[PDB]
Amino acid sequence: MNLFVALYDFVASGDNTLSITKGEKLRVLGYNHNGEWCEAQTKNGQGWVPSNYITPV
Repeated sequence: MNLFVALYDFVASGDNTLSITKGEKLRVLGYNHNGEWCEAQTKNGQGWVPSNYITPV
C-alpha cells in the first residue's frame, strides 16, 4: 500500500499539523516546497508532519 510509518511521536500545535504516535501508519499525500513537511492521512485525521519523523514501510 506504499505506506509510511512514524519513527517518533509528534504532537501538533494549531490546526494545520497532525499528531502522530511512533509506529502509526500513514498515507503520505505530499511534501511542501522544501521537503521539510509532509501532508499525511492517518486513521486519526489529515495534516502536516515533519518529514524526518516518518519513513516508508
